[PDB]
Amino acid sequence: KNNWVLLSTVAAVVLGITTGVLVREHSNLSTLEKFYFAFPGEILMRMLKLIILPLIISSMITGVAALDSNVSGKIGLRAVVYYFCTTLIAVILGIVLVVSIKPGVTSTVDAMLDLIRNMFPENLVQACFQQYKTKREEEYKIVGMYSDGINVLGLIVFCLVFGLVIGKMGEKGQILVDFFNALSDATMKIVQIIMCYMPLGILFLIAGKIIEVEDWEIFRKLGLYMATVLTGLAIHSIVILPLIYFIVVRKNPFRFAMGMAQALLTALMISSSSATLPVTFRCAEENNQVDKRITRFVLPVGATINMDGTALYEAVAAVFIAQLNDLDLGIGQIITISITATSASIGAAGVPQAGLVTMVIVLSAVGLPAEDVTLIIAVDWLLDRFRTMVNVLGDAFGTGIVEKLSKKELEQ
Ligand SMILES: CC(C)CCC[C@@H](C)[C@H]1CC[C@H]2[C@@H]3CC=C4C[C@@H](O)CC[C@]4(C)[C@H]3CC[C@]12C
Ligand SMILES: CC(C)CCC[C@@H](C)[C@H]1CC[C@H]2[C@@H]3CC=C4C[C@@H](O)CC[C@]4(C)[C@H]3CC[C@]12C
Ligand SMILES: Cc1ccccc1Nc1c(-c2ccco2)nc2c(Br)cccn12
Repeated sequence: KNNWVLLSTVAAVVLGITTGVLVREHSNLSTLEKFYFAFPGEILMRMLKLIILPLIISSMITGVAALDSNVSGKIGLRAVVYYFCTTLIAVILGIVLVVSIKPGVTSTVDAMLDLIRNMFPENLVQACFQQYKTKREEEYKIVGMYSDGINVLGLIVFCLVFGLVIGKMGEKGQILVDFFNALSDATMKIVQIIMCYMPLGILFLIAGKIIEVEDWEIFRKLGLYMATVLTGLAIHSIVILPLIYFIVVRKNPFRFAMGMAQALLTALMISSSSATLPVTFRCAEENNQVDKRITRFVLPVGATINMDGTALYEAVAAVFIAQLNDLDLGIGQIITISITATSASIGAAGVPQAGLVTMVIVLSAVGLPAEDVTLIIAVDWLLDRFRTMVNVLGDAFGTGIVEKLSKKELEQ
Protein backbone atom coordinates (compact mmCIF):
# COMPACT_ATOMS: atom_id res chain seq x y z
CA LYS A 1 0.00 0.00 0.00
CA ASN A 2 3.15 2.14 -0.37
CA ASN A 3 3.37 2.09 3.46
CA TRP A 4 4.53 -1.52 3.80
CA VAL A 5 7.75 -0.26 5.40
CA LEU A 6 5.78 1.10 8.36
CA LEU A 7 3.28 -1.78 8.49
CA SER A 8 5.94 -4.49 8.20
CA THR A 9 8.10 -2.97 10.94
CA VAL A 10 5.17 -2.67 13.34
CA ALA A 11 4.00 -6.17 12.44
CA ALA A 12 7.49 -7.55 13.09
CA VAL A 13 7.64 -5.75 16.44
CA VAL A 14 4.19 -6.98 17.48
CA LEU A 15 4.95 -10.55 16.40
CA GLY A 16 8.41 -10.36 17.94
CA ILE A 17 6.92 -9.61 21.35
CA THR A 18 4.26 -12.28 20.85
CA THR A 19 6.88 -14.87 19.90
CA GLY A 20 9.14 -13.90 22.79
CA VAL A 21 6.50 -14.08 25.52
CA LEU A 22 5.16 -17.44 24.32
CA VAL A 23 8.58 -19.04 23.86
CA ARG A 24 9.90 -17.79 27.21
CA GLU A 25 6.94 -19.08 29.24
CA HIS A 26 6.04 -22.19 27.19
CA SER A 27 9.64 -23.37 26.73
CA ASN A 28 12.99 -23.43 28.54
CA LEU A 29 15.80 -23.08 26.00
CA SER A 30 19.48 -23.30 26.90
CA THR A 31 22.15 -20.69 26.23
CA LEU A 32 23.17 -22.31 22.94
CA GLU A 33 19.58 -22.83 21.77
CA LYS A 34 18.70 -19.22 22.59
CA PHE A 35 21.62 -18.00 20.48
CA TYR A 36 20.44 -20.04 17.49
CA PHE A 37 16.91 -18.66 17.92
CA ALA A 38 18.23 -15.13 17.32
CA PHE A 39 20.36 -16.16 14.32
CA PRO A 40 17.97 -14.58 11.76
CA GLY A 41 18.29 -11.37 13.75
CA GLU A 42 22.07 -11.73 13.74
CA ILE A 43 22.09 -12.09 9.95
CA LEU A 44 20.12 -8.85 9.66
CA MET A 45 22.81 -7.11 11.73
CA ARG A 46 25.54 -8.27 9.35
CA MET A 47 23.65 -6.95 6.32
CA LEU A 48 23.30 -3.53 7.95
CA LYS A 49 26.96 -3.50 8.98
CA LEU A 50 28.04 -4.71 5.53
CA ILE A 51 26.34 -1.80 3.74
CA ILE A 52 27.72 0.90 6.05
CA LEU A 53 31.05 1.40 4.29
CA PRO A 54 29.80 1.94 0.70
CA LEU A 55 26.77 3.97 1.98
CA ILE A 56 28.60 6.59 3.95
CA ILE A 57 31.45 6.98 1.46
CA SER A 58 29.25 7.28 -1.62
CA SER A 59 26.57 9.38 0.08
CA MET A 60 28.95 11.81 1.79
CA ILE A 61 30.80 12.52 -1.47
CA THR A 62 27.50 12.73 -3.36
CA GLY A 63 25.90 14.98 -0.75
CA VAL A 64 28.89 17.28 -0.31
CA ALA A 65 29.41 17.67 -4.06
CA ALA A 66 25.70 18.43 -4.44
CA LEU A 67 25.84 20.81 -1.46
CA ASP A 68 28.56 22.83 -3.21
CA SER A 69 25.94 23.77 -5.82
CA ASN A 70 23.24 24.86 -3.37
CA VAL A 71 25.45 26.72 -0.89
CA SER A 72 26.51 29.77 -2.92
CA GLY A 73 26.73 33.43 -2.01
CA LYS A 74 25.80 35.08 1.26
CA ILE A 75 22.26 33.66 1.23
CA GLY A 76 23.65 30.13 1.38
CA LEU A 77 26.04 31.17 4.15
CA ARG A 78 23.13 32.36 6.30
CA ALA A 79 21.51 28.91 6.15
CA VAL A 80 24.77 27.14 6.99
CA VAL A 81 25.28 29.37 10.03
CA TYR A 82 21.63 28.98 11.02
CA TYR A 83 21.79 25.18 10.87
CA PHE A 84 25.02 25.19 12.88
CA CYS A 85 23.45 27.19 15.72
CA THR A 86 20.19 25.22 15.88
CA THR A 87 22.08 21.92 15.69
CA LEU A 88 24.46 23.09 18.42
CA ILE A 89 21.57 23.86 20.78
CA ALA A 90 19.96 20.50 19.98
CA VAL A 91 23.24 18.73 20.78
CA ILE A 92 23.47 20.47 24.15
CA LEU A 93 19.77 19.95 24.87
CA GLY A 94 19.98 16.24 24.08
CA ILE A 95 23.00 15.72 26.34
CA VAL A 96 21.50 17.66 29.25
CA LEU A 97 18.29 15.63 29.15
CA VAL A 98 19.96 12.22 28.84
CA VAL A 99 22.52 13.05 31.56
CA SER A 100 19.96 14.49 33.99
CA ILE A 101 17.04 12.11 33.38
CA LYS A 102 19.53 9.23 33.15
CA PRO A 103 17.16 6.92 31.15
CA GLY A 104 18.99 3.54 31.21
CA VAL A 105 20.92 3.86 34.49
CA THR A 106 20.68 1.42 37.40
CA SER A 107 40.38 11.32 30.67
CA THR A 108 38.33 14.03 28.97
CA VAL A 109 41.41 15.55 27.33
CA ASP A 110 42.42 12.14 25.96
CA ALA A 111 38.94 11.54 24.52
CA MET A 112 38.87 14.99 22.91
CA LEU A 113 42.29 14.48 21.32
CA ASP A 114 41.35 10.97 20.21
CA LEU A 115 38.33 12.56 18.52
CA ILE A 116 40.60 14.85 16.49
CA ARG A 117 42.97 11.98 15.72
CA ASN A 118 40.12 9.86 14.34
CA MET A 119 39.02 12.70 12.05
CA PHE A 120 42.48 12.43 10.40
CA PRO A 121 43.28 8.71 10.10
CA GLU A 122 46.77 7.60 9.15
CA ASN A 123 45.43 5.12 6.56
CA LEU A 124 42.16 5.23 4.64
CA VAL A 125 41.93 1.46 4.17
CA GLN A 126 42.39 0.84 7.89
CA ALA A 127 39.86 3.59 8.64
CA CYS A 128 37.18 1.23 7.30
CA PHE A 129 37.69 -1.28 10.14
CA GLN A 130 39.93 0.32 12.81
CA GLN A 131 39.90 3.29 15.18
CA TYR A 132 42.64 5.03 17.15
CA LYS A 133 42.53 4.94 20.96
CA THR A 134 45.04 6.49 23.39
CA LYS A 135 45.88 5.76 27.08
CA ARG A 136 47.96 7.15 29.99
CA GLU A 137 50.89 5.02 31.18
CA GLU A 138 53.50 5.46 33.90
CA GLU A 139 55.99 11.04 34.54
CA TYR A 140 53.01 9.96 32.41
CA LYS A 141 53.31 9.12 28.71
CA ILE A 142 50.73 8.59 25.96
CA VAL A 143 50.36 5.26 24.10
CA GLY A 144 48.23 4.85 20.93
CA MET A 145 46.72 1.45 20.03
CA TYR A 146 44.46 1.20 16.89
CA SER A 147 41.64 -1.30 17.65
CA ASP A 148 38.79 -2.84 15.55
CA GLY A 149 35.87 -0.41 15.04
CA ILE A 150 34.97 1.32 11.78
CA ASN A 151 36.26 4.90 11.84
CA VAL A 152 33.16 6.74 10.66
CA LEU A 153 34.63 10.09 11.74
CA GLY A 154 37.72 9.62 9.59
CA LEU A 155 35.80 8.42 6.54
CA ILE A 156 33.21 11.21 6.76
CA VAL A 157 35.87 13.91 7.11
CA PHE A 158 37.90 12.65 4.15
CA CYS A 159 34.77 12.34 2.01
CA LEU A 160 33.91 15.91 3.02
CA VAL A 161 37.27 17.17 1.75
CA PHE A 162 37.13 14.81 -1.23
CA GLY A 163 33.57 15.84 -2.10
CA LEU A 164 34.40 19.54 -1.97
CA VAL A 165 37.54 19.08 -4.08
CA ILE A 166 35.87 17.18 -6.92
CA GLY A 167 32.85 19.49 -6.90
CA LYS A 168 35.17 22.44 -7.51
CA MET A 169 37.21 20.64 -10.20
CA GLY A 170 34.48 21.24 -12.79
CA GLU A 171 34.64 18.96 -15.80
CA LYS A 172 37.89 17.25 -14.76
CA GLY A 173 36.12 15.84 -11.70
CA GLN A 174 32.76 15.09 -13.32
CA ILE A 175 33.62 11.41 -13.81
CA LEU A 176 34.28 11.13 -10.07
CA VAL A 177 30.96 12.84 -9.33
CA ASP A 178 29.16 10.54 -11.78
CA PHE A 179 30.91 7.46 -10.40
CA PHE A 180 29.92 8.17 -6.79
CA ASN A 181 26.45 9.34 -7.83
CA ALA A 182 25.82 5.91 -9.37
CA LEU A 183 27.51 4.12 -6.46
CA SER A 184 25.26 6.03 -4.06
CA ASP A 185 22.21 5.15 -6.16
CA ALA A 186 23.21 1.48 -6.28
CA THR A 187 23.79 1.33 -2.52
CA MET A 188 20.31 2.69 -1.79
CA LYS A 189 18.89 -0.03 -4.04
CA ILE A 190 20.85 -2.64 -2.08
CA VAL A 191 19.51 -1.32 1.23
CA GLN A 192 15.97 -1.59 -0.15
CA ILE A 193 16.62 -5.30 -0.68
CA ILE A 194 17.87 -5.56 2.91
CA MET A 195 14.80 -3.65 4.08
CA CYS A 196 12.65 -6.42 2.58
CA TYR A 197 14.41 -8.92 4.86
CA MET A 198 14.23 -6.53 7.83
CA PRO A 199 10.80 -7.71 9.10
CA LEU A 200 12.11 -11.27 9.51
CA GLY A 201 15.31 -10.15 11.21
CA ILE A 202 13.51 -7.63 13.41
CA LEU A 203 11.09 -10.36 14.49
CA PHE A 204 13.88 -12.57 15.84
CA LEU A 205 15.91 -9.64 17.18
CA ILE A 206 13.03 -8.49 19.38
CA ALA A 207 11.86 -12.04 20.12
CA GLY A 208 15.31 -13.08 21.30
CA LYS A 209 15.54 -10.00 23.51
CA ILE A 210 12.29 -10.90 25.29
CA ILE A 211 13.68 -14.36 26.11
CA GLU A 212 16.77 -12.84 27.76
CA VAL A 213 15.17 -10.10 29.90
CA GLU A 214 15.48 -11.12 33.55
CA ASP A 215 13.46 -8.19 34.94
CA TRP A 216 10.98 -5.66 33.56
CA GLU A 217 13.36 -2.84 34.54
CA ILE A 218 14.46 -2.70 30.89
CA PHE A 219 10.90 -1.88 29.80
CA ARG A 220 10.80 0.94 32.35
CA LYS A 221 14.16 2.16 31.07
CA LEU A 222 12.75 2.10 27.53
CA GLY A 223 9.88 4.30 28.69
CA LEU A 224 12.30 6.87 30.09
CA TYR A 225 14.16 6.76 26.77
CA MET A 226 10.95 7.67 24.94
CA ALA A 227 10.33 10.49 27.41
CA THR A 228 13.87 11.81 26.95
CA VAL A 229 13.56 11.77 23.15
CA LEU A 230 10.04 13.21 23.14
CA THR A 231 10.92 15.82 25.77
CA GLY A 232 13.94 17.00 23.79
CA LEU A 233 12.10 17.09 20.48
CA ALA A 234 9.15 18.87 22.11
CA ILE A 235 11.33 21.55 23.70
CA HIS A 236 13.23 22.20 20.47
CA SER A 237 10.08 22.35 18.33
CA ILE A 238 7.92 24.32 20.78
CA VAL A 239 10.37 26.50 22.76
CA ILE A 240 13.82 26.83 21.19
CA LEU A 241 13.11 27.00 17.45
CA PRO A 242 10.15 29.43 17.72
CA LEU A 243 12.21 31.60 20.08
CA ILE A 244 15.01 31.81 17.51
CA TYR A 245 12.49 32.76 14.83
CA PHE A 246 10.80 35.33 17.07
CA ILE A 247 13.94 37.29 17.96
CA VAL A 248 15.37 37.40 14.43
CA VAL A 249 12.08 37.95 12.58
CA ARG A 250 10.11 39.74 15.34
CA LYS A 251 6.95 37.99 14.13
CA ASN A 252 4.74 35.39 15.75
CA PRO A 253 6.36 31.98 15.10
CA PHE A 254 3.18 30.02 15.86
CA ARG A 255 1.42 31.48 12.82
CA PHE A 256 4.46 30.51 10.74
CA ALA A 257 3.98 26.90 11.86
CA MET A 258 0.34 26.86 10.71
CA GLY A 259 1.33 27.39 7.08
CA MET A 260 3.63 24.36 7.32
CA ALA A 261 0.94 22.09 8.79
CA GLN A 262 0.44 20.42 5.40
CA ALA A 263 4.20 19.86 5.13
CA LEU A 264 4.39 18.79 8.78
CA LEU A 265 1.58 16.28 8.28
CA THR A 266 3.30 14.92 5.17
CA ALA A 267 6.56 14.70 7.13
CA LEU A 268 5.04 12.16 9.52
CA MET A 269 3.53 9.94 6.82
CA ILE A 270 6.56 9.86 4.52
CA SER A 271 9.09 10.20 7.38
CA SER A 272 11.74 11.64 5.03
CA SER A 273 12.70 15.31 4.97
CA SER A 274 14.01 15.23 1.39
CA ALA A 275 10.87 13.52 0.07
CA THR A 276 8.72 16.15 1.83
CA LEU A 277 10.49 19.02 0.04
CA PRO A 278 7.86 19.47 -2.73
CA VAL A 279 5.21 19.97 -0.05
CA THR A 280 7.60 22.11 2.00
CA PHE A 281 8.29 24.44 -0.93
CA ARG A 282 4.58 24.93 -1.60
CA CYS A 283 3.74 25.71 2.02
CA ALA A 284 6.77 27.95 2.59
CA GLU A 285 6.14 30.14 -0.46
CA GLU A 286 2.30 30.08 -0.58
CA ASN A 287 1.22 30.00 3.10
CA ASN A 288 4.22 31.74 4.67
CA GLN A 289 4.85 34.03 1.65
CA VAL A 290 8.59 33.35 1.92
CA ASP A 291 10.51 34.47 -1.15
CA LYS A 292 10.99 31.70 -3.70
CA ARG A 293 14.69 32.58 -4.01
CA ILE A 294 15.44 31.74 -0.36
CA THR A 295 13.55 28.44 -0.44
CA ARG A 296 15.70 27.28 -3.36
CA PHE A 297 19.00 27.98 -1.56
CA VAL A 298 17.84 27.05 1.97
CA LEU A 299 15.53 24.03 1.92
CA PRO A 300 17.88 21.81 -0.15
CA VAL A 301 20.65 22.74 2.28
CA GLY A 302 18.42 22.08 5.28
CA ALA A 303 17.50 18.65 3.93
CA THR A 304 21.21 17.77 4.16
CA ILE A 305 22.76 19.53 7.17
CA ASN A 306 19.75 19.87 9.51
CA MET A 307 20.97 17.58 12.31
CA ASP A 308 18.67 18.94 15.02
CA GLY A 309 16.62 15.75 14.92
CA THR A 310 19.70 13.52 15.04
CA ALA A 311 21.15 15.47 17.97
CA LEU A 312 17.90 14.85 19.89
CA TYR A 313 17.07 11.31 18.72
CA GLU A 314 20.14 9.34 17.60
CA ALA A 315 22.61 11.02 19.97
CA VAL A 316 20.24 10.45 22.90
CA ALA A 317 19.73 6.84 21.78
CA ALA A 318 23.47 6.15 21.66
CA VAL A 319 24.02 7.55 25.16
CA PHE A 320 20.98 5.62 26.40
CA ILE A 321 22.47 2.40 25.03
CA ALA A 322 25.78 3.31 26.68
CA GLN A 323 24.01 3.80 30.01
CA LEU A 324 22.34 0.41 29.54
CA ASN A 325 25.81 -1.17 29.33
CA ASP A 326 26.68 0.35 32.74
CA LEU A 327 29.16 2.76 31.13
CA ASP A 328 29.77 5.71 33.44
CA LEU A 329 30.50 7.97 30.44
CA GLY A 330 32.13 11.40 30.59
CA ILE A 331 32.17 14.78 28.89
CA GLY A 332 34.73 13.57 26.36
CA GLN A 333 32.91 10.30 25.70
CA ILE A 334 29.48 11.91 25.31
CA ILE A 335 30.87 14.53 22.92
CA THR A 336 32.33 11.69 20.86
CA ILE A 337 28.89 10.08 20.66
CA SER A 338 27.19 13.34 19.68
CA ILE A 339 29.60 14.06 16.82
CA THR A 340 29.41 10.44 15.63
CA ALA A 341 25.60 10.63 15.55
CA THR A 342 25.59 13.65 13.23
CA SER A 343 28.38 12.22 11.05
CA ALA A 344 26.50 8.94 10.63
CA SER A 345 23.24 10.66 9.65
CA ILE A 346 24.84 12.82 6.95
CA GLY A 347 26.42 9.66 5.54
CA ALA A 348 23.04 7.86 5.64
CA ALA A 349 20.78 10.84 4.72
CA GLY A 350 18.48 9.24 2.09
CA VAL A 351 18.68 5.58 3.26
CA PRO A 352 15.28 3.92 3.96
CA GLN A 353 14.92 3.75 7.80
CA ALA A 354 17.71 6.31 8.37
CA GLY A 355 17.06 5.81 12.08
CA LEU A 356 17.93 2.12 12.09
CA VAL A 357 20.90 2.48 9.73
CA THR A 358 22.21 5.59 11.49
CA MET A 359 22.06 3.92 14.91
CA VAL A 360 23.95 0.84 13.70
CA ILE A 361 26.67 3.16 12.38
CA VAL A 362 26.78 5.07 15.68
CA LEU A 363 26.93 1.92 17.80
CA SER A 364 29.63 0.34 15.63
CA ALA A 365 31.77 3.49 15.60
CA VAL A 366 31.34 4.25 19.30
CA GLY A 367 31.90 0.61 20.30
CA LEU A 368 28.58 -0.28 21.93
CA PRO A 369 26.94 -3.59 20.93
CA ALA A 370 25.20 -3.14 17.60
CA GLU A 371 22.64 -5.73 18.77
CA ASP A 372 21.49 -3.42 21.58
CA VAL A 373 19.68 -1.38 18.91
CA THR A 374 16.86 -3.94 19.24
CA LEU A 375 15.11 -1.70 21.76
CA ILE A 376 15.42 1.25 19.36
CA ILE A 377 13.45 -0.32 16.50
CA ALA A 378 10.62 -1.20 18.88
CA VAL A 379 9.69 2.50 18.87
CA ASP A 380 11.89 3.81 16.06
CA TRP A 381 8.92 4.16 13.71
CA LEU A 382 7.18 6.32 16.32
CA LEU A 383 10.16 8.53 17.18
CA ASP A 384 11.53 8.78 13.64
CA ARG A 385 8.21 10.29 12.52
CA PHE A 386 8.45 12.98 15.20
CA ARG A 387 12.15 13.49 14.46
CA THR A 388 11.37 14.32 10.82
CA MET A 389 8.56 16.65 11.91
CA VAL A 390 11.08 18.69 13.90
CA ASN A 391 13.55 18.71 11.00
CA VAL A 392 10.96 20.05 8.56
CA LEU A 393 9.91 22.71 11.07
CA GLY A 394 13.56 23.67 11.54
CA ASP A 395 14.01 24.13 7.80
CA ALA A 396 10.70 25.98 7.53
CA PHE A 397 11.81 28.41 10.24
CA GLY A 398 15.23 28.61 8.60
CA THR A 399 13.69 30.00 5.41
CA GLY A 400 12.13 32.84 7.39
CA ILE A 401 15.45 33.57 9.11
CA VAL A 402 17.44 33.79 5.88
CA GLU A 403 14.79 35.99 4.27
CA LYS A 404 14.98 38.50 7.12
CA LEU A 405 18.78 38.35 7.26
CA SER A 406 19.10 38.74 3.47
CA LYS A 407 16.43 41.30 2.61
CA LYS A 408 18.94 43.61 0.93
CA GLU A 409 20.29 40.82 -1.28
CA LEU A 410 16.77 40.09 -2.54
CA GLU A 411 16.29 43.75 -3.45
CA GLN A 412 19.56 43.64 -5.41
C1 LIG B 1 39.58 20.25 11.72
C2 LIG B 1 38.14 19.86 11.36
C3 LIG B 1 37.10 20.94 11.68
C4 LIG B 1 38.11 19.36 9.91
C5 LIG B 1 39.01 20.27 9.00
C6 LIG B 1 38.01 21.14 8.23
C7 LIG B 1 38.70 22.20 7.28
C8 LIG B 1 40.08 22.53 7.85
C9 LIG B 1 38.70 21.54 5.90
C10 LIG B 1 37.38 20.70 5.69
C11 LIG B 1 37.10 20.69 4.13
C12 LIG B 1 38.31 21.48 3.54
C13 LIG B 1 38.12 22.09 2.19
C14 LIG B 1 37.92 20.95 1.19
C15 LIG B 1 38.08 21.46 -0.26
C16 LIG B 1 38.64 22.61 -0.56
C17 LIG B 1 38.74 22.98 -2.03
C18 LIG B 1 40.14 23.45 -2.46
O1 LIG B 1 40.14 23.82 -3.82
C19 LIG B 1 40.60 24.54 -1.53
C20 LIG B 1 40.58 24.12 -0.08
C21 LIG B 1 39.23 23.62 0.44
C22 LIG B 1 38.25 24.80 0.60
C23 LIG B 1 39.40 22.89 1.79
C24 LIG B 1 39.89 23.81 2.92
C25 LIG B 1 40.03 23.09 4.27
C26 LIG B 1 38.66 22.52 4.68
C27 LIG B 1 37.60 23.57 4.85
C1 LIG C 1 30.35 15.08 9.93
C2 LIG C 1 31.41 15.56 10.93
C3 LIG C 1 32.85 15.39 10.47
C4 LIG C 1 31.05 17.01 11.30
C5 LIG C 1 31.24 17.94 10.05
C6 LIG C 1 29.96 18.79 10.03
C7 LIG C 1 30.09 20.17 9.27
C8 LIG C 1 31.29 20.91 9.86
C9 LIG C 1 30.25 19.88 7.76
C10 LIG C 1 29.35 18.70 7.23
C11 LIG C 1 29.18 18.96 5.68
C12 LIG C 1 29.88 20.34 5.45
C13 LIG C 1 29.39 21.19 4.30
C14 LIG C 1 29.69 20.45 2.99
C15 LIG C 1 29.58 21.40 1.78
C16 LIG C 1 29.54 22.72 1.89
C17 LIG C 1 29.42 23.54 0.62
C18 LIG C 1 30.41 24.72 0.55
O1 LIG C 1 30.22 25.45 -0.65
C19 LIG C 1 30.29 25.54 1.80
C20 LIG C 1 30.52 24.72 3.04
C21 LIG C 1 29.60 23.51 3.21
C22 LIG C 1 28.17 23.96 3.57
C23 LIG C 1 30.15 22.55 4.29
C24 LIG C 1 30.26 23.20 5.68
C25 LIG C 1 30.75 22.23 6.76
C26 LIG C 1 29.76 21.06 6.84
C27 LIG C 1 28.34 21.48 7.16
C1 LIG D 1 25.70 23.28 9.56
C2 LIG D 1 27.07 23.26 10.18
C3 LIG D 1 28.05 24.19 9.77
C4 LIG D 1 29.34 24.21 10.31
C5 LIG D 1 29.67 23.28 11.29
C6 LIG D 1 28.72 22.35 11.72
C7 LIG D 1 27.42 22.31 11.19
N1 LIG D 1 26.48 21.34 11.65
C8 LIG D 1 26.75 20.31 12.58
C9 LIG D 1 26.87 18.92 12.42
C10 LIG D 1 26.73 18.13 11.19
C11 LIG D 1 26.33 18.51 9.93
C12 LIG D 1 26.37 17.35 9.10
C13 LIG D 1 26.80 16.34 9.91
O1 LIG D 1 27.02 16.79 11.19
N2 LIG D 1 27.15 18.29 13.64
C14 LIG D 1 27.22 19.27 14.58
C15 LIG D 1 27.47 19.26 16.00
BR1 LIG D 1 27.80 17.54 16.84
C16 LIG D 1 27.48 20.39 16.76
C17 LIG D 1 27.24 21.64 16.11
C18 LIG D 1 26.99 21.69 14.77
N3 LIG D 1 26.98 20.53 13.98
